[PDB]
Amino acid sequence: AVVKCKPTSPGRRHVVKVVNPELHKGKPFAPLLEKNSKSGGRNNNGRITTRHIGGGHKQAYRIVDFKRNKDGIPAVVERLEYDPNRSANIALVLYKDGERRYILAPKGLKAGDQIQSGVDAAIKPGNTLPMRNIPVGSTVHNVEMKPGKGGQLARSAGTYVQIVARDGAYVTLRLRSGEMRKVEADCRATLGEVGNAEHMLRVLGKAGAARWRGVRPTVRGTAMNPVDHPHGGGEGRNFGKHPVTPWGVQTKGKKTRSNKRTDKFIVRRRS
Amino acid sequence: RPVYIPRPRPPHP
Amino acid sequence: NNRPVYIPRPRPPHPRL
Amino acid sequence: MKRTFQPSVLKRNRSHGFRARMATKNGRQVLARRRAKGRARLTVSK
RNA sequence: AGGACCGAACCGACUAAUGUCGAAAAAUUAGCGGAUGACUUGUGGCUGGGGGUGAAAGGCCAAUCAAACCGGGAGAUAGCU
RNA sequence: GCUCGCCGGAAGACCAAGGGUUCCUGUCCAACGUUAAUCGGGGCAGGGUGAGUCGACCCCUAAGGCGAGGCCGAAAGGCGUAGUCGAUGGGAAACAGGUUAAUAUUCCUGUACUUGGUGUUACUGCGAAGGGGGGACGGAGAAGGCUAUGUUGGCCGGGCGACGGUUGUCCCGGUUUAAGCGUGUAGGCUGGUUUUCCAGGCAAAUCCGGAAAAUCAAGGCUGAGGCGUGAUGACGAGGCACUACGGUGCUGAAGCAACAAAUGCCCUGCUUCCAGGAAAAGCCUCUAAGCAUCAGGUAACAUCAAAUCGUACCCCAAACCGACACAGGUGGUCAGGUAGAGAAUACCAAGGCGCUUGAGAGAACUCGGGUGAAGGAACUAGGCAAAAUGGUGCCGUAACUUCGGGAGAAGGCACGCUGAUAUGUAGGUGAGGUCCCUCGCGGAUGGAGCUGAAAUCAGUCGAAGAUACCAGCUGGCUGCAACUGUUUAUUAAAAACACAGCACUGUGCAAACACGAAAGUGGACGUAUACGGUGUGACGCCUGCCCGGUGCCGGGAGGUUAAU
RNA sequence: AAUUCCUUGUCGGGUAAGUUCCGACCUGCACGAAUGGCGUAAUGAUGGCCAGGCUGUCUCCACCCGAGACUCAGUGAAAU
Repeated sequence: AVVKCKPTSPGRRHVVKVVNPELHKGKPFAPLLEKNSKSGGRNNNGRITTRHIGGGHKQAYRIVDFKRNKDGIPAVVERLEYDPNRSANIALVLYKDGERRYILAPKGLKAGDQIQSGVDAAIKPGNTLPMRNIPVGSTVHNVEMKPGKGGQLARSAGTYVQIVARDGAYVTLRLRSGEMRKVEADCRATLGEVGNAEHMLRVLGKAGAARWRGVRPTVRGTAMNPVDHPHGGGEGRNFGKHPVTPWGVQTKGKKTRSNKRTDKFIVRRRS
Repeated sequence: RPVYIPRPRPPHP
Repeated sequence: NNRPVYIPRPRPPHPRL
Repeated sequence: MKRTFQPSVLKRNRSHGFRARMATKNGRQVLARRRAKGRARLTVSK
């Protein structure tokens, strides 16, 4: 649910909060937890490789089962939990054999729901089947690049892909970016759409909200001196230059895809 | 000359 | 006898331009 | 007025100690040079 | 509940006077801002010089920075004093 | 030695870091001390640091470092697996009193506790780098139960007093006692027990998880404080006997109750919120290999062991960092009385100090302050600086507005002391007795005693009752930036930077991009409701025309065009 | 106008007197719509202007309390 808080003080006027009443109010499942040390954008050389990363709340890592290899074992959704590492909420599911696991929660899940994996599975949302057995035109999420890889597409909140055609051993999918990609029919996919579709309606309100989310301030190139950025320099906000990245590459409409290896699997590009 | 034993002696507060 | 290790840094009070 | 030098034995030893010099070849050359000069103190010894 | 309010510790340095061979190679006195946070702080780590880091001033990187320090090329060169 | 003054959330008492004998005694005054010096953190000599329980060491691990093989690299070398290091974190155990010129939770007295080896006795399956549990964790907020501690009364000892009064509801001092052991409370958490079964826990499992039934409704875990013992012990005001006259020895009464009360404990609790809040070992538990007349484990007793290193002294400072015995800087713990909302402020206790040049005089002028006739910004670039306002309760409070604000708007009224209501109220706490008791740290009636606001009426004193310290100047128009925030350490704190929001653009995941001759790493254990770059900068109305030129994207008719 | 040379543009408000400030006109040297345009409550150790109170800022200084300055004793510098 989307709630607009009253402007009792500056910093709350523009805050829009997303509250999920069914989220679990308690500690997560300890056996599936792991420490997640922050990096601050530094690599093994200690240099900043990605800018505007650093600080933020400590967050642990939840081992989310993307592969979904438990074939033929019915499972029950114990509860839904908030995952700090993802935009989408995760669901703790207990299998009939006494094993608990974490999975991405599609839009339709609720406590007590039944989910099944493997080819011998129903069509209700939350079940994972090879894309060969998935009827054409259905909506799926958590699609696999290669058999057994795990699942990489449509993983954010409120994301999905469309199955448009199936030729031979390959299947064509329309991604959220409007791009058509050709994938092997052996790859697994999860029926339904990723939940928490209202995650995009938040606004964070103030500067501190983005600050404790792990994001550091961004400094414009114009504000910098010539020695630091290709922009910058001059008196009185002079630009007189084509927009470029800090390292000289021309941004603002220059294509940077240079693979020549996966192009065979691309049917259409973004428009 | 050089002393090399700066061991800690913390008296209970 | 000993060169002062520190040399104070002055200022230009009078631009004299 | 906080000054530049804030002593700390652990940091001094782990930074300029004898074992720190021997870790790298550049440090080994530093010791080699100071042996040649005949310095009494090869390094900062606790 | 709050990057909420007043206000000590704590952090910072807007104004004035004193001090400029000072008590001090930026301080003191009287006021002044923040003070549950984008806060502050102890200990220990990581990033090394055409490089680092920078809520971006050409700022900071051991009282030194439009290219640190030490040694070397080196008795550089100087139509100049 | 007697007065005076200063600090008293410190200028007191403790540490950590850092110093490295500055500690104590004897002796000396050359140099050192911003003066003298018999003195000293100075010189010389001697003395002083006592641990199974404190800490280090040690077991475990975070960031990170190193790194057998390995991958990569002209060489040097880079990265990294298994491993091994790395406390700023987790892991067994002691308190009180006394004593030295200088050490003590280390020495002595008293009373305890922890982990291992060996031996004896009675039982028994033991057995891992393997499995499971536990360790194990955020912010804010509120109440309850407490204690440290404080105040008063009672009790004990002493006093009745150089200027009037003071045997009295008067004055002064004391009224302290630990760890451990036993009991188990306020509070918090969770439903227990038995049986059967299961491709789950990289093998197995009596353990964990899951599924079934029968049974009871309780059990179990955690837990401050209190109460007994510890302790007919220690301590104890004071008194008495000697003083190398510094101090030593002996003796020793009372040692209770009520009220108030923490930032400390119950509480790693509870209730809420989104930003969702370490790891591993110690410990408990289950088994594989192996052995089950063994070995090993459990329970009790006896004995042995607990090594090595630090232990002085300073530690907001004359001993550390600033060249100095430098108006600076330096992390943590304890932190009393009166007034006060308070760790502010004033005056004080314990305790510590008067800051290592003095004595005179009482010019100009400088510095820091006090007061001021009449006027009241006429000063000046400018109300700079000063002056002024300043608290509590009640009444009252505009334009504008995003409906939250503006606002403490502005502007008025009363504040002392005494008596009465009421031989201190409302409230808080709550003894003894009485009745029950699923019977003790229990539940009702009850109010003794103690504590104690706020208000009204009357009276009364002063020029002044928020009397000292402490403690907003206010209002109107207007430019810029939405706001909190950040910045030129050491002349610029701003309209600059950032900001939430907005848009464009790139990126399909061996992602774009960045650091790297490369391996590899970050992006991200994320994947388009995501990530990077760029510009603008909350919110409301919006954001027009132009594709010539230069970029960017797409095209292919034709021309030109390298290596070969 | 943070933009305007001519310029103290012109008129009005405020003052006895206003190159500042506020309002209006447009002859915009040389504003202009995300290197964004125009408004905007709240906020600001932000720029400018006005009013009340308040005052030694001032007319115009006077006295007083302390630390130096001055004399005596001890120690004893510096730039040039």
